[PDB]
Amino acid sequence: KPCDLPLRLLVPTQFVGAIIGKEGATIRNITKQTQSKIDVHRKENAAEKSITILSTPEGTSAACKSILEIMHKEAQDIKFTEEIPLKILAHNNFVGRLIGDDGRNLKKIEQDTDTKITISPLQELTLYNPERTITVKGNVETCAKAEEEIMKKIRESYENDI
Repeated sequence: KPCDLPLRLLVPTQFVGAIIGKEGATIRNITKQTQSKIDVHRKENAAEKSITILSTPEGTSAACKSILEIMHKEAQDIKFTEEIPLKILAHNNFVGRLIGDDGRNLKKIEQDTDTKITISPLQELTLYNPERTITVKGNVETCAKAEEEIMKKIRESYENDI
């Protein structure tokens, strides 16, 4: 107690500049306000960079929601009309509670949030990337609530491992 698995996101490279901000001001502000460690890494491919967030369950969600706001706000200013999905990366070993019983908890979460949630096919991953991509289509507030309940279920697998 409490759980130590990070939230990993895949965000479009479009919106990374705004998430970091000028002089790294935006990202630092989010780490202060959420007490998180946020690190932005290139990803071998997709035109996306990964964002790793180590914090408490709640600060993680607070940080995720801020990133969703900034992404959506940035999407307005470059006239990006499409809905920007939230893509959570989750290690395959810890997705059993989401995909288990014909994806019951996945569809449960869909219904509770008004989101369309899709998980990348097992076959798509490599030995260099064991993380499944969980794509949540919705909107800022609905994607963030969806992140809370997805990461709850991912942490349930992790904390009931063996």
